Amino acid sequence: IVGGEFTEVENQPWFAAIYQKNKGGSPPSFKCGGSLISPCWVASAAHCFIQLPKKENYVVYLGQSKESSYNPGEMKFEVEQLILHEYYREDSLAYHNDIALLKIRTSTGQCAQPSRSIQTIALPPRFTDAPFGSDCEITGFGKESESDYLYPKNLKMSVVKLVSHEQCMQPHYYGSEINYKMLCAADPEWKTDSCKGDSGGPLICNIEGRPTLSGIVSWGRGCAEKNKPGVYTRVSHFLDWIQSHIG
Amino acid sequence: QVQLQESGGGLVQPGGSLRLSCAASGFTLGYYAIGWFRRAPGKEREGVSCISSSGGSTNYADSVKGRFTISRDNAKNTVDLQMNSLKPEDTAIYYCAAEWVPPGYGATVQALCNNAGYGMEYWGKGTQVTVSSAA
Ligand SMILES: *C[C@@](*)(O)[C@H](CCCNC(N)=[NH2+])NC(=O)CNC(=O)[C@@H](N)CCC(=O)O
Repeated sequence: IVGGEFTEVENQPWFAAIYQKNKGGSPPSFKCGGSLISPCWVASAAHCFIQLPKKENYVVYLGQSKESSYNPGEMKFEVEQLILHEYYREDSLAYHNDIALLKIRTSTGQCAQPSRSIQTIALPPRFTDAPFGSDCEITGFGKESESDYLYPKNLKMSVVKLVSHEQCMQPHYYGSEINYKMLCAADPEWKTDSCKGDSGGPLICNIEGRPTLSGIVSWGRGCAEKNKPGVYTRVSHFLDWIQSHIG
Repeated sequence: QVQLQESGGGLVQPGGSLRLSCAASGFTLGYYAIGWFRRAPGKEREGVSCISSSGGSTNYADSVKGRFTISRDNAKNTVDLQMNSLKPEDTAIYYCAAEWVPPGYGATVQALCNNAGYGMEYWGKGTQVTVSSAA
């Protein structure tokens, strides 16, 4: 996340940190963000897993907070199912169907048990989005500049505004590389944005006064670049897909 | 190729002292938080004492406060547990366990230790500590 503030407990308790395992007793490497949509299910971006789409390579952590005491029995999860969208494609600049579902369980086989620091996030009604210009909040451990290589140490959150497709599909923006299964969002002052390492993390907009996973961090030319909003998987157009993989 | 191995087990008179050591091979133990857990013949596994990777945070079960002392050496790839004023109640199999604590949590290793060690990544096979008048 570029610009914005560092977060605490209960601020994004649906947030999931997704790590890739290293061989040997080497600690895993942070790979992507995610959102707890069900006690057993995390939604994230497919592009995060396309190189190594086997579930054994990942481990998910929940309830991150500076006031949360790490408990591996309840906060660490193996991935028992990793599902990428079957029509995920990489285009010239955009990703298509950039979404993935991770079924998680603890070492004793439980799903996520709610707490002050672990909550699910509600999905939008079908094809329903907050109006353009709405304030949504983004969250992650991604770079704090584009030009940086460093990932931050603690959880960050920021506020971006929804940008209409008409404005986003202007040629000096993204032109025809934005379709309606995507959602653009940016800082009107172009100083805050999500960046490398935020993919799969949430875009939380208020649907009728209720926090809602509207987007999943997917791509963008640069980070916080003028005329270049962050692009997000539009969750409202994937509800059937999602609920077809759960039930 | 990851291996954890405890050592130091034996039979000691009540009130006596005993030191355990956990050695690692195949990986760098210094990146890991380490917990000493024990299982008594009747009970289930409980956290005795834990220490964070840098050695800055420790936790002790109430049963052993002021009697047991955990420490570590990340140059020698070990974690020690000094046990003083031993009581018969301490008689158990003592396991060493290692877990990588991700960033973004509290500095404490309290929850790592209070929860009977469920979820800890790596385990040693354990060493026997027996406290009895038979010694
Ligand atoms: C994979 C996912 O974590 C990132 C998220 C980047 C968010 N984009 C913006 N504008 N906030 N998505 C990608 O890496 C997809 N590819 C790109 O964004 C590249 N055009 C830029 C690569 C880079 O800057 O690291």
